[PDB]
Amino acid sequence: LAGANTIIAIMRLFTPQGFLRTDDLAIAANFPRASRNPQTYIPYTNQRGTVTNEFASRFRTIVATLANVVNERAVQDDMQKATRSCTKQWLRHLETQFD
Amino acid sequence: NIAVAHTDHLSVVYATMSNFMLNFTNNFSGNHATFKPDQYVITSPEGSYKPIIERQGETVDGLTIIDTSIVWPILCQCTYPLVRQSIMEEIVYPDPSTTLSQSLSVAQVLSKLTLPDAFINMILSGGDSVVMRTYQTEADDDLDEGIRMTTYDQYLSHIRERLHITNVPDPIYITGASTPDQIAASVQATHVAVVLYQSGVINGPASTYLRENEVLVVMPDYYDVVSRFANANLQMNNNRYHESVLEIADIFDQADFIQTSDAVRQLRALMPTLSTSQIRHAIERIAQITDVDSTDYGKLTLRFLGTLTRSLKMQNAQIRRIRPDGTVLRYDDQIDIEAFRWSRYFLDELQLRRLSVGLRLITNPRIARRFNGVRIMYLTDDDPDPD
Amino acid sequence: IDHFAAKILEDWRQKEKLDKGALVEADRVIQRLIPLSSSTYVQRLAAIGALYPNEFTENVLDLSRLSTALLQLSDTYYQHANDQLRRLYRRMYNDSRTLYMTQRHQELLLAQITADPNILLYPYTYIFTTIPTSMNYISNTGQGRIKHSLT
Amino acid sequence: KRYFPENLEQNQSAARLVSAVKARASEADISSIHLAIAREVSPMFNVHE
Amino acid sequence: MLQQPTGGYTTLEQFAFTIRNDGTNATPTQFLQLLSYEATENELVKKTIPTPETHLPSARNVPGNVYIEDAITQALFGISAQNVNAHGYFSRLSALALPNTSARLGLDGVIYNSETINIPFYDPAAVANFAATYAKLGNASTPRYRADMIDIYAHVGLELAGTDAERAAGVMPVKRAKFDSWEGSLISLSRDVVNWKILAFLIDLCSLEGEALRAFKTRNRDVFRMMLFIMSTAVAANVVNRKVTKRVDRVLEYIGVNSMRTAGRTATITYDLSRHEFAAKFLQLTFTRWNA
Ligand SMILES: Nc1ncnc2c1ncn2[C@@H]1O[C@H](COP(=O)(O)OP(=O)(O)OP(=O)(O)O)[C@@H](O)[C@H]1O
Ligand SMILES: [Mg+2]
Repeated sequence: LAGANTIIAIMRLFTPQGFLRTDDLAIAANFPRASRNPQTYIPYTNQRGTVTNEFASRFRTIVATLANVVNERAVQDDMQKATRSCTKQWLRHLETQFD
Repeated sequence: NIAVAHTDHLSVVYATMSNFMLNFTNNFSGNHATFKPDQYVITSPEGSYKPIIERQGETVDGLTIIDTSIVWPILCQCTYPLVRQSIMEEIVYPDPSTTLSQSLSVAQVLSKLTLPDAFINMILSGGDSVVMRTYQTEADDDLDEGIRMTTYDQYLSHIRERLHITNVPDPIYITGASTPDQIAASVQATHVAVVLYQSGVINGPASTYLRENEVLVVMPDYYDVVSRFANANLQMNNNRYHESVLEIADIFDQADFIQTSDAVRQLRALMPTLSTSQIRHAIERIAQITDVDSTDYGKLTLRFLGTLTRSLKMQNAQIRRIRPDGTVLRYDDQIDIEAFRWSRYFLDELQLRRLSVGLRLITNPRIARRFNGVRIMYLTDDDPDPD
Repeated sequence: IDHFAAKILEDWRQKEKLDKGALVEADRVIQRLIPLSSSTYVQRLAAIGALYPNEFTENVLDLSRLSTALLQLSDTYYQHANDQLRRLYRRMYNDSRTLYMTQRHQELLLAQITADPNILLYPYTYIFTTIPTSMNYISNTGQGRIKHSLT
Repeated sequence: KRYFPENLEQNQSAARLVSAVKARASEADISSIHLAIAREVSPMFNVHE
Repeated sequence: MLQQPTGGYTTLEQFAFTIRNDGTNATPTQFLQLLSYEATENELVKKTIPTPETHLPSARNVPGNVYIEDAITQALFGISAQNVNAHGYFSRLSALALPNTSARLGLDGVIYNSETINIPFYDPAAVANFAATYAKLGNASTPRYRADMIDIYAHVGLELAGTDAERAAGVMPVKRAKFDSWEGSLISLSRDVVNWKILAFLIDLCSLEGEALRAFKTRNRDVFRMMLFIMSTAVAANVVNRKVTKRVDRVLEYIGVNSMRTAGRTATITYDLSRHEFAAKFLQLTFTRWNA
């Protein structure tokens, strides 16, 4: 949307990192399934590289985006100015938890 | 009455303390209007940076709260060796040895403190990777052959920050108006072979260049990618590609940035898939194997410091100034000190020197005595040669 | 930045007076500073500063906020439609420690050396040829609405 | 728990942050955690809120 | 004593200069063939080199036999050398500068105070020629006599990267040198040069005259360029490698531009400030001899 880019860009953090998967085994087993073509969306896939994790890197760009968000936040109270920078540190620590 | 002592005595103590080993930063410039401390961080491409200065708010046993009231005792209820002169106190000229021996102890500790972490992260530096699809431009191409592609998201998460660390011009967008020679100029400017796609169909000579030269095109998304190329050959097709990993070592090749020796390549190939916790476990075991020597003052600083180090990723950690606005500046030859241009995996020059010899040792055929594969077969054992 | 700005202004006024061919008491032939170590922005000032761009003679820049204007000018020169001026500016930006001067300056340096053989002047220098530009901008800072007569 | 870097929980400026996080952080309970996992694949016959 | 041939000492097979490459002992020239250049927007324009000072530093009373060759080669291409100006034994070369001195420059690269048995040495006249210039390496450090460490490198570029046309013109584009390369190539090259008996090249560059000298300059141009290459890698701002279809091309940027950088790096041998003044003085002298 032409004027509200930052909103959409924040909204893209919510897009899933998994994949859509046909229920192959349930089809072969002839298990009941109301959908004409059965499938479920697995939230995440297996790590494929020896070191990098696509999921954790995703979260890294998410917390980076959010850190930019908190950074761009105007504040007037001094305490709010403080919790801004602390929020930034706590994000940067969540990143490592997630990793 | 106090001014004579503050000017003629305290000043040489500030002057002498300015030369001490560990007082490693500029404190001021004299301009209140403009002095902002230089703000280095230990950034890594695969993690958040640690600012060296932060409002971490820990009082360090009350070190960081500043009572201005302290000027009152100074002006009024304190005496000085110079002011007293009507008794003449002799001035004290303290031995170097006490602070030097301390400063050295600290330097000795914190020098080696990072070593096991440094070694492992030095090995794994080439191991970071991006998923990439290789579409085939022509018939009878091996699946490894063809134009190589990666999502913009992968270029952002890995390749771009490393371009910042390597301090090179940003790779050109290719609009399909682009000549192969322009792509060449870009790859020459940024030594990693990469070009962001922008828009429009890409002409065929450029495609043969992107194929022959193994340039990794950075497509924004994989939506009908064959529409993006002038597939005059008509061999390229959306269902016809081969996905695979691409290690950072398979793209970058800077020397003190990213270990890329065929030896370490091989050693990495032998490795099991790794989580960050497995790596931390490696580091802790390497640390436990070699209990580093330290002088008693060093054990004292160690226990004062004095615990975890594990919060910080050091995958390709570097030291870089951040702008106060919060962006991480590229290394600047005229501002930042030269020693920061590459953390050399935080190893000493001599360790790097020996390390090359050791890579010659590890890669040696004579010690490659773990054997893979076997052959079950039912023969007589008549004349036993192990060979 | 503010020092480099004032010096660039001084050398441009001086070179402008020299190019008109008037005899002038230049206290030093190249009035502008030579960064030895500086941030990027200073190197941009040094670059467009050494270009002696037509825009100053045309008063296209606003001198009230000089360095800003200078930074702005540099950007256009950084991506100039003229290949010559763009390659020239780029070159000056990558060799900021070198002093750049037109030939007509250099002869004055040689005269200054022939007069006092042991005079010290900056060792690292390059003699670029000035690139002509045909765009004769009208301009006038200062009050007064323009009363156009359209053709 | 691992919610806060040391020693940000102790920093005075962080109070308004720390309390906020503590307002959100439920204590762990396997029945609830497993339930959150299972709900992802179990069919929904009454619109969740 | 070794008699000097009609050509230089370099004509002897004893003094062959050959960097290791592709499993064989390559002559420097056939390594220089591997080099290729990416021209950039900048121009190198060579200024006239200032005449080296008349003064020859005193060779202070040293009882022992100074190993001059090893010192010069390590100040020039050493992987670990530093504070090359601190000892200041380069001045010792001056002891050879006198007529009829009892000092001898041995093939070992030692300066004996006295002629001694079973140690072959260069003809004292030619060595007096070589010392008559290169003793001035002894004042590479003294404030009155330091070389420019910025301008001289443009000459290096021309003598290394330059085409015959750019060379005759005296002005070439700044170039980014590159070559298909093996692991640790610059360190291996530089160590293969530290082993060179460069005093042979220097003594012939100083002693030979007339047409016989000129044939030296062509025959040994590539050697000079190899030393120049190790120096230019020592001052290059960065030495990237490029992946290209399972072949790696080492690339140093840039030839002919001293970056003054002094921080170490795995890729190439590094100059302390002292080695910058040393190499710059060495270049002033060596080019001053080279062009005549
Ligand atoms: N006027 C200029 N002169 C020389 N180099 C420039 C100039 N403008 C940009 N560059 C180079 O190109 C890059 C462009 O950076 P970018 O334009 O995003 O922000 P910037 O450096 O503040 O420039 P600008 O002020 O034009 O935004 C910089 O890293 C700089 O090295
Ligand atoms: Mg003045």
